[PDB]
Amino acid sequence: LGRIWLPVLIVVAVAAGALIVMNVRTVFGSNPVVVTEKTSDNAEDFNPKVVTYEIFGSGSSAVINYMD
Amino acid sequence: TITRPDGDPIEHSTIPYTIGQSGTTQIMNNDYMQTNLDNLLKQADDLQ
Repeated sequence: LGRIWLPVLIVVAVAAGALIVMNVRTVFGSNPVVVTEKTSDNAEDFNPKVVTYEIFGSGSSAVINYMD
Repeated sequence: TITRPDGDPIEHSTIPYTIGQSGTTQIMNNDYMQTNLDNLLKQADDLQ
């Protein structure tokens, strides 16, 4: 391999250098924005508790104030 | 846990919530106080 050893080793070295270049070149940057995760709850109406107000008396009418 | 049953804090459980709801009862009584003030005016007329 007197006339084969040189070009093969040259190609091997060039491939190694290209691989190193490709790997490290992309590491820079790659983190421009930060996006926080979202964890919401299911907004549904199943078995809602029911509150009832009742006003009654011997009078005809009344004035009523209440808290919703 | 028991204080966060669904993973979020229980509603109406902060101290500022208690503070911010302190004046609703006075607002509820407003009509009955206004009626008393009108009665005071009419009583002054009756005195006249």
